Amino acid sequence: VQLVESGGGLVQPGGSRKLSCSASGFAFSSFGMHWVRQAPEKGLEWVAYISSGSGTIYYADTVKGRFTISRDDPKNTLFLQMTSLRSEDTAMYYCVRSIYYYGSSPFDFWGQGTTLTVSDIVMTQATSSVPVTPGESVSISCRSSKSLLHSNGNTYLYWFLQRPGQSPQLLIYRMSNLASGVPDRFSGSGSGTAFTLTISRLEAEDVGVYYCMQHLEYPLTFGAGTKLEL
Amino acid sequence: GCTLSAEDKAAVERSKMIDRNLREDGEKAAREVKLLLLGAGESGKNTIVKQMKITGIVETHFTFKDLHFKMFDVGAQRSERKKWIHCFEGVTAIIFCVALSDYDLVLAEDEEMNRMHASMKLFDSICNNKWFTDTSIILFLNKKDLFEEKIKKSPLTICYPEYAGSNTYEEAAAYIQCQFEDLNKRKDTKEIYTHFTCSTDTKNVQFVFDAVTDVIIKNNLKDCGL
Amino acid sequence: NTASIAQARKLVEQLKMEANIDRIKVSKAAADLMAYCEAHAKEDPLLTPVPASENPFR
Amino acid sequence: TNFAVLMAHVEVKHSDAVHDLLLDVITWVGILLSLVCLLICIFTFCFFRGLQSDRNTIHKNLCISLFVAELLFLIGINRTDQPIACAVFAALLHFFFLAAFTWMFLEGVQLYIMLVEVFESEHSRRKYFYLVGYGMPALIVAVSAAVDYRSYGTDKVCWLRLDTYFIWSFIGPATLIIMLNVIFLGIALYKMFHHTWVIGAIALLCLLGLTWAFGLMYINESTVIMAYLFTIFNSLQGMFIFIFHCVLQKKVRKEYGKCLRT
Amino acid sequence: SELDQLRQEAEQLKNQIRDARKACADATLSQITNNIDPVGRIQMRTRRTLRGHLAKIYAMHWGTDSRLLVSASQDGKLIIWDSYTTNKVHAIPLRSSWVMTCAYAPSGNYVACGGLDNICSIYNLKTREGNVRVSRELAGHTGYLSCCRFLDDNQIVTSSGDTTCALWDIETGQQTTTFTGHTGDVMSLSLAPDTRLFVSGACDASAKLWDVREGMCRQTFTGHESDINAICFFPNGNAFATGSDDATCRLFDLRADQELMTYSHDNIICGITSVSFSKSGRLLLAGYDDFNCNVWDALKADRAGVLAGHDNRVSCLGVTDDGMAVATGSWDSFLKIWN
Repeated sequence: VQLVESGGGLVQPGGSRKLSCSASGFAFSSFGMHWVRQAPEKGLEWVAYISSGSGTIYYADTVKGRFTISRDDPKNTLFLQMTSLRSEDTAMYYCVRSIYYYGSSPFDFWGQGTTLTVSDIVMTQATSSVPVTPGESVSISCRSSKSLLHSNGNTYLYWFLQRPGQSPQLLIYRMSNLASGVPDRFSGSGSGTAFTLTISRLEAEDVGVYYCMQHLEYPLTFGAGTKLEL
Repeated sequence: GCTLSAEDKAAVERSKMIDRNLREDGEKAAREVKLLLLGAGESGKNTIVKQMKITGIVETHFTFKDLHFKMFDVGAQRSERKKWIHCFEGVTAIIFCVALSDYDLVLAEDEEMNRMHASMKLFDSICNNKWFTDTSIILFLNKKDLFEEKIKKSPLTICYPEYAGSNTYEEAAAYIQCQFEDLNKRKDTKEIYTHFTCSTDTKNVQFVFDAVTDVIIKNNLKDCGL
Repeated sequence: NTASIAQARKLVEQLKMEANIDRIKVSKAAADLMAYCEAHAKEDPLLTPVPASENPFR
Repeated sequence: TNFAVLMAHVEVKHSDAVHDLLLDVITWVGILLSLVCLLICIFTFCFFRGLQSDRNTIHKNLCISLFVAELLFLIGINRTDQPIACAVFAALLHFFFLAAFTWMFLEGVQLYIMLVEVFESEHSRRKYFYLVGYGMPALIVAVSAAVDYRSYGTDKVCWLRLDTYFIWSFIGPATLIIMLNVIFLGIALYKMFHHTWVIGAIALLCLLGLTWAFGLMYINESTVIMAYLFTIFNSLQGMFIFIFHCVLQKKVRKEYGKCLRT
Repeated sequence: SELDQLRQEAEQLKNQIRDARKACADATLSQITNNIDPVGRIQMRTRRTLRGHLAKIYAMHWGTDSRLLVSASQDGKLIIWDSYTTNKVHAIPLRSSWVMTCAYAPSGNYVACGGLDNICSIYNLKTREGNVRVSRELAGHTGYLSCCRFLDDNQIVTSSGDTTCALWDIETGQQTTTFTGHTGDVMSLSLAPDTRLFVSGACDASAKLWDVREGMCRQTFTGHESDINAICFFPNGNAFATGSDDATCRLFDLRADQELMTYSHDNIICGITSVSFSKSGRLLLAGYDDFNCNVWDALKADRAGVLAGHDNRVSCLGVTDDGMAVATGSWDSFLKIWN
């Protein structure tokens, strides 16, 4: 499993450019794909979503008419096309896979991303920084502007981490479950619009930024993310 | 889907696309021609498969005259036949291979019970079973050369103590052919072909091709009245 | 020969293993079955079906 | 007013007897002998899931067209008083009867593709059947309406008009479809005699209802017998095809007994 | 000398076993539970109907979470369904089309397929690269495989038509225990909810009970007039049920060694292709050749609810872990769910 992205750079407002993602190590055509972006100094925000069979496409609010997503199955490749840019659109981009069937764990693996430079329900994050010590227990919390419990028992909240110089890595999907390659000290829970994540026995390479996300209904919305620094 | 979650839509999409693939596969899996092969041991089944160029079940496939033929050779099994044959009721035809030379050799302690007795018992068991009251049967007859070179020096009545004919090849061949083709109990539905093999018989599968064509016409010319 | 002796020995071993068994009465088994069915009855949906609010197939 | 008006080009249709009563009564009572068995027919050719093939499709579609054209004839005969309303009836009757002919021709083709094209086709061909069957009548009625409009609605019973050569929009196909159904039955009966009885050909006679030819020959009087044949055969076509393709076959009987009573 | 003594000992042991079997059967179940109120009629009805199969259905098995299914057919397909929304979860192609059994691991990780090619193939679900791939092809049998079941992620039980049974380890590939002692072809085996015992039936009017780690057969079971096609196991582990081909289903005990109950009706002169129990053990569910499934009172054998709706023979049926639904798979390509 390897997702290598290319095509970023620095452009002046207007113009056009195409960001490509090359997949290697997995069945390309059973997964749906997303594109997300991160601010040069702040959090994350959803951009676009394409699905299996080129049937459905969703965009966000500030993107229509400008962006075009597509997939080329035989060469196992994903394309985003961008035109008429502005200085508000400088960020860095990530291509994420997800497969929807009963029991699945979407947003499983994230790419490295590429830098691009140019010359409703909302998430509230409680804090911007909390000091820590190697050996005490810590908690973080965020809140959603509307309830996220659907009618089928699902509670669409996703908890993500980002360590320095790295790419994001899944930690919790649907409010209660652990992703792959994560120790069982991590935990999380929630209620009616108040959601909490718990880490016990802190360690090194466990300091950085934390984010929470919803997926009850498009478009997808992030928050500001808290920080544990040591 | 106004009442669907944001993620059940992809579930429905997945299920629909798998249904499309199943339907296409099961539509393309009804155009190849089935055949079920049988014959007693050492009766030339190896010769039959070798001439025409085609453990448990052993399947084999070949392509001729724009048709893909699929022969199920099932001689490697020694289990009871009441269980693994009813899954074979959809086949066009049953190939049955036997040899005319083994008219004397004894396969057991009973000298009267030669190999032909076992072959005809198998034939009678196959014809008069439930799952094949609409199935054409193709009878390959083998080993004519050794048959002539044997009957030049040995009689026939050793296994037929009611025969009253000439001891040359032609009368023996006609007698054996009628003796095989006279066990059918319903000639209003089934039919029994016969063809005499030879080492250069490149027409070894042309006979099967013709029999299958005629079977299909019989079906299409009966399901529409006429 | 030795095939008959081997078959007889195998049959003897099998019958000796089958004979020396502390068998129980069928009435006790039947009582166990009926007790398990009764003491677990109120959890079986396909005997007293679930109201459509909690029944997940409806 | 009788059934023969659909196709009789009898420009000098006259009489000196009780003709009209007998002819028209045969027409009406024959239609009323239909519209009863055809309903149960269209029910069976639409309900039993285990019968769905190409032939069942064609039978069902031609039967529904037959029924709707029958009832449209039974209702819209006596609407000649409205000067600007029975042209609509003429157009609708034209379209429905021509659809019936095209589905019968497709029935013949299907017979061919069973008794010569022995094996299964490479791909399903339902779309072509629907397209041709409901597109030939549509194109023909559209062109006929484009060429002229008055021809719809007559002086006695509103249908196509015999005073000018426009009846050639219904006579034409009535020739070019029988001319091929005869060939198709010839081939099928040829293979019934060479690659391998009479009741089967009689049954195939009621779908490809060749009996319509009993209308094309009514030159003038001293041909009342052939018009009697026209009425007595054609007005019972639905009931005849019911007998020949709903009860006589043991397959449909067994399927109906198994599934309908469930 | 030795042969005569062995024959005499075998005859004496057989006489003792017959005497014990005769003495143990003091009374039948139907004579004891005459005071138990009937379940009445069970007007079960269809809730869903799964489509997409084309040839007959040979096998279906539930999962541990009471939600997903698996089923195998002639066309070459092994399909994992979502019962609630009647959706595909997985589709699996095969190489041998003549399958006769299915297995589905209690951890939701592995499935198994087997049949008329002598090999038991094991498939891994929870992969990473996104396809249910092939891991192990257990070989070592000489006849068609009848049924296979999982013990845990690394232990499996198989039976074929050679009078043999096998306990196998996936990791190494080498057979660990062979069970012999049958005369005719073996058609089925059920597990136990402790993975220490199992029972099999053979095409010789007999069924035997075996220990799982020792390698021996501890019990033998007789009483039928012809071969046994399907067998399953009572959840508490003190009885089991078998289905013959002489129009009679039977309930034995793994501790009393005697024919205990029989189910058969005069109007039924066909075979029993599959038998299953339910969660509480109060219904016996039987698939017949008269094209419809019956629902016997599994403790009085005096009545039967009926499930119809198939145009052909019934070949398999299953019951959920929690007891919520029952599923029937038949020869008409349709698989149905009752609640």
